[PDB]
Amino acid sequence: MRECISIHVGQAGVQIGNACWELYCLEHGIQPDGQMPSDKTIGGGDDSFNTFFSETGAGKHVPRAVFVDLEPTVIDEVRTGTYRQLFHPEQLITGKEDAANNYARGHYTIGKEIIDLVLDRIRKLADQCTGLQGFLVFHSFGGGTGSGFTSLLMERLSVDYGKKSKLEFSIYPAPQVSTAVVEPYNSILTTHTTLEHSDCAFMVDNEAIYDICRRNLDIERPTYTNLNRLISQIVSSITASLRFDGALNVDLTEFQTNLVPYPRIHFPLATYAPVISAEKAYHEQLSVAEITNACFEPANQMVKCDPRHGKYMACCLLYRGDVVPKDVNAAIATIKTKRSIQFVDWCPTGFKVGINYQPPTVVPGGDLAKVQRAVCMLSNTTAIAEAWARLDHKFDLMYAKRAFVHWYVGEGMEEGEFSEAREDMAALEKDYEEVGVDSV
Amino acid sequence: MREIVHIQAGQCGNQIGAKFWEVISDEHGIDPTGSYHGDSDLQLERINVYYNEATGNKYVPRAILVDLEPGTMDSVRSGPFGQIFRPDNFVFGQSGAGNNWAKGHYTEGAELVDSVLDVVRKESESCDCLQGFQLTHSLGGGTGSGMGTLLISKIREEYPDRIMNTFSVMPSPKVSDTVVEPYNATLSVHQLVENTDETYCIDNEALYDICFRTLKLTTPTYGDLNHLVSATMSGVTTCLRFPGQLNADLRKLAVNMVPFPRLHFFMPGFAPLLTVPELTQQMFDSKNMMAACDPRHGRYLTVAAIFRGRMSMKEVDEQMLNVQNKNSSYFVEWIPNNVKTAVCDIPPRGLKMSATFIGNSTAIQELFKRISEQFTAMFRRKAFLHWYTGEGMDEMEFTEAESNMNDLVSEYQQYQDATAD
Amino acid sequence: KREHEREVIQKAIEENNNFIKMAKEKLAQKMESNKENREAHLAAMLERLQEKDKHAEEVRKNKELKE
Ligand SMILES: Nc1nc2c(ncn2[C@@H]2O[C@H](COP(=O)(O)OP(=O)(O)OP(=O)(O)O)[C@@H](O)[C@H]2O)c(=O)[nH]1
Ligand SMILES: Nc1nc2c(ncn2[C@@H]2O[C@H](COP(=O)(O)OP(=O)(O)O)[C@@H](O)[C@H]2O)c(=O)[nH]1
Ligand SMILES: CNc1nc(N2CCCc3cc(OC)ccc32)c2cc(F)ccc2n1
Ligand SMILES: [Ca+2]
Ligand SMILES: [Mg+2]
Repeated sequence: MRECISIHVGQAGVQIGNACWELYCLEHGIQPDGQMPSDKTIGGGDDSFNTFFSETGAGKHVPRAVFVDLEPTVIDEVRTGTYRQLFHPEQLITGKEDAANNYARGHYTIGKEIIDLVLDRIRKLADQCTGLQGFLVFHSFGGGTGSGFTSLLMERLSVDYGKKSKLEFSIYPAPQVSTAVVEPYNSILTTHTTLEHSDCAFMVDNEAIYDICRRNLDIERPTYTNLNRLISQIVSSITASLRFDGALNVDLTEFQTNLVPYPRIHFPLATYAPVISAEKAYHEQLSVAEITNACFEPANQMVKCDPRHGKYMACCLLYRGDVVPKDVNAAIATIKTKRSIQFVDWCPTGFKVGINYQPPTVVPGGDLAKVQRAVCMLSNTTAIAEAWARLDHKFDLMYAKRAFVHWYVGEGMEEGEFSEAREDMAALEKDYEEVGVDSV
Repeated sequence: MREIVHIQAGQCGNQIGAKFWEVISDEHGIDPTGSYHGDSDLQLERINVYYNEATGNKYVPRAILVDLEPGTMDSVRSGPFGQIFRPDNFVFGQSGAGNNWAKGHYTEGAELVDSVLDVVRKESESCDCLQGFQLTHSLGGGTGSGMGTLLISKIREEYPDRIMNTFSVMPSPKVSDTVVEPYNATLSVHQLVENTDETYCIDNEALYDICFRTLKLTTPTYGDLNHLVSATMSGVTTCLRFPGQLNADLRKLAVNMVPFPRLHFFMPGFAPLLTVPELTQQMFDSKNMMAACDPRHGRYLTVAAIFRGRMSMKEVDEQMLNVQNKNSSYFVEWIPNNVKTAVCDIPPRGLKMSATFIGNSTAIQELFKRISEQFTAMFRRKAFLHWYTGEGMDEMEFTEAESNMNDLVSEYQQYQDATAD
Repeated sequence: KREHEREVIQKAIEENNNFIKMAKEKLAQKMESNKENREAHLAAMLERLQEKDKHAEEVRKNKELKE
């Protein structure tokens, strides 16, 4: 058992779900009509891929997923796209009016209108589960649905599923792709409203992903389709431990033991290698030690920060493909001597390693080279708090003149929610300082 | 579907509203009958935003034509395309407004108003998801100004949670001699500050100076001016009428452009009147603003730019990044990333690359200061108060609109002066 | 030792519950203060739009004091 339900909220969450579920299918050999020739256990099974897919009696494997958007544009594309056949209609939940980039409309006004329907659909999924593990919530910080509705849903999930695990994949806003001047406000509000209800949240900085595409794939002006296809590879590495079997395979929950030293310090930094173009990958084979080094180059992180000017409280390597531990061990020993890896004084400095032998996949006509081996590093570094400073600074510039705050108050919110959210962020930033200070 | 309900009023209202429907009908592929003879289906994707669908595959503007004199109303259907409109949606008076604002707001417009309201409701209730309304009018012509602002007030009372977007045409002594226009405009503004979400300031002084100086038209016609306005108006709706990276609608524009509910008076810009650097350069140039204001005389609170045509957007990215860099002291520093841009593939008819520029600049106080000066030249004299105080208005009703608009610029100057540190 | 073994499991339940509680209540409180707030705002907008119609009565009644 050990099933995970994925919830995709708002535009960014829904489109990243498209990327992810198309990739999963290609990894597990599922066709766009849900059929899987290799699964001989018809109508069910407890194979690893069943943690993400249920099976109908007719042989269809159906994502344990739910797409929610306050408007129908983005989810109508799913309803008619290549994988329309994968999803039962009840799984695709749209409204009529979106949140108009407003956390308040997402959380209260428009969002109170659909929450019960959503939770009812989520329940219909949980009820198919013989041993449900937790939820995977994909959403943007920036959008009004992404931020306001996500947090409403998170609050409600805590009520209906108690302490049952809620992980986040959160899109952190970047000027290069921003859609709204108000994205810092929505960002602080949802981060505050959710902090108590999330167990582990993997942040993706749109500028980090934008730069990586520009540098390593040279896409002059990458699209959401460019960005999402790279995000899905990192999402696939994190979940590979749940969907695939493996002798050398470490359950993601075992990495969470190491990644969360205190409940509020639950924001791991993801770094992925190799991201290389077909032409630059031709005749050039990247060794276990090469891709492992890449993980400690800050230009390969999902979030822009300098781990070199912060401290590690955890370091994990999730390898997939042609990798054996001897190589891994060699590579780590070299990096240890030749790189700037300072741990806080209260936690051991070892590196936690997992290996899935199934090699990464690329999507047809994608820009990513199909490589023989790949790695995602998950580290808990104080450096990530830089991303909170940047965002917290933008928030402050506008909130000191109360710019745009009337669109939030006219929807029923109070200025006190803003200062209460910001103060939580200020304490979050101080928590990140405290953990790195030495012991006495 | 996201339906805007259109509304033209008064003399200037209906005319600039007509050329609007002509231009977008042509871009969207729709002839004066209401049938679709277009190349790309991109012209229908969002066609329901401005168009009722009628069997026989006929598209009917969701428009409400209004006036207190039937002259303008007759010229409409007689005009090019007059037969694509809904005949029920004409709503004419007879008496007329006679360039009096009190006649449009309180008395003669007050009688015709409930009949217009009836037409609004019929069209509104037919909407899957009502965005709200856009009203074209002028702020000097008695019917457009007074009734327009009354019709706003009434629509807001019944749709308090829909966006009220107006195209308002500003009186310039370079285009109309009629002496009471500083009175009309100032009384309309006192209303526009309180009951609209977004107003594009269409300045006739800026349209006249454009045609005179840039276009070198010695004597320009209301048809030359209104040529500018339709290119403007086609621009600032391109993201409503066509797909895009962003799901543009009238509320998302308000959220992102209006940092304070009162400062919702936008300076529009068009270019050309070319290479991506030139559009960008011109489109930030005071000579391409459709309001008589210099951006380099205030600071931008927020800006939105629409690039129409087929251009390397990576170029547009760097070009728009260039202008803010080289012009940084002209964008408030306390609103980060306050310049957005969208790019559409379909350019208007006749230009291979246009750009349209919407700007919340504190230099708009320039426009309001002009009108506040023409106003007070009369009000200090008490001149013509009888046309209004005879229709039942107090004198304190003129003093109050005058102090309200005075404040609106104090506030524009308060945020131009504000700093981060 | 068994007494303590059941106190720990009772504490975990007690706390898992008090958490589902305070959530449930924090939401309902927020949603209620929000409905009140948003409504107070729309009522304010009308009370003042409607004072505009009472001033359209006073204005028209002054012009009937003209004949
Ligand atoms: N990586 C990635 N980011 C996206 C994508 N789509 C939107 N975003 C980001 O999401 C942020 C805005 O939130 P959205 O998800 O688009 O808005 P929403 O969730 O639909 O909520 P609404 O305001 O009601 O529309 C922007 O900063 C975008 O950068 C996507 O497809 N991929
Ligand atoms: N730009 C422009 N302005 C106009 C036009 N027609 C009228 N105006 C302006 O509007 C004012 C008169 O308003 P008017 O439309 O006559 O009011 P109405 O008679 O009730 O419809 C004058 O100051 C004109 O400058 C037009 O076609 N274009
Ligand atoms: C409906 N008209 C409209 N709206 C826009 N929006 C809505 C979408 C978020 C948004 C954010 C903004 O930050 C300053 C400004 C504007 C806007 C818009 C944006 C453009 F970049 C170009 C043209 C546009 N046209
Ligand atoms: Ca099976
Ligand atoms: Mg949306």
